Amino acid sequence: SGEYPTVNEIPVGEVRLYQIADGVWSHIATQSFDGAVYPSNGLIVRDGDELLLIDTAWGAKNTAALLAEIEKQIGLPVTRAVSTHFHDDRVGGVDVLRAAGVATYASPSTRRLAEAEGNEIPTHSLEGLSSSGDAVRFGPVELFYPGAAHSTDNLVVYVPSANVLYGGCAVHELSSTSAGNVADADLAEWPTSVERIQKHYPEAEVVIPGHGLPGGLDLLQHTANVVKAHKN
Ligand SMILES: C[C@@H](c1cccc2c(-c3ccc(CS(C)(=O)=O)c(F)c3)c(C(=O)O)[nH]c12)N1C[C@H](CCCN)OC1=O
Ligand SMILES: [Zn+2]
Ligand SMILES: [Zn+2]
Repeated sequence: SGEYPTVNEIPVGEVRLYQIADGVWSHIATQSFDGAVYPSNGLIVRDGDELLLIDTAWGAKNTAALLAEIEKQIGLPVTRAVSTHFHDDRVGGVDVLRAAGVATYASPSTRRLAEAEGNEIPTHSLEGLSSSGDAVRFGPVELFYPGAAHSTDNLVVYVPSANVLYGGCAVHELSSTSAGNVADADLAEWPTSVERIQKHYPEAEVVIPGHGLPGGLDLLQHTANVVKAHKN
């Protein structure tokens, strides 16, 4: 009923949307992984009379439920999707999207890592993002490659009309006590990558992590802090 929906509040298989700003929503779903349940976020950005999707809802059935929830709550077609790194919480559901008419995109680095890992593979490659600090426009957002952090391929997304910074899994929520799933992370480079984000998007008003609650710019410094302590 209005607060940001939380892990214990969403059954696995249901999706909820949360209005972030005019024409910007997050999507929230839950999934089981190695015997524990986790929430995860994505983004929806209005693109005239179409929608741009950032990240799947972590699985095929969750992503089908996402499309149904978008049609119920918004009623505009999802035409393009971008996955911000290669893990299942970002690409799991790409096959569902591709069968629902959605053109799926990711960097070549993400596509290679997804293919090598056995994860679902976005169709189209996003060039122009291979060097840290690179930025490209994609509909109503800017895509930014900050450098290696949670993964070597992680992208962040900025919505300039609303000053919304979607950090994806390179950014953690304020309540976090460690750096999440660090399997593919570069803990040494992560603070430098976060510093690049801070320098590039100083006017961000909302910061959305890959998992958990949105907040303000403090999420970036908090992320650096929990990562530095995890490495140590
Ligand atoms: C699918 C993904 C994956 C699965 C399960 C959990 C997560 C978490 C995660 C964990 C804890 C917290 C709370 S907290 C900040 O307080 O610790 C959190 F917010 C997020 C993340 C993430 O941190 O983004 N991602 C996960 N996977 C799988 C892949 C490894 C595959 C190797 N066989 O790597 C990866 O990330
Ligand atoms: Zn990940
Ligand atoms: Zn993640």
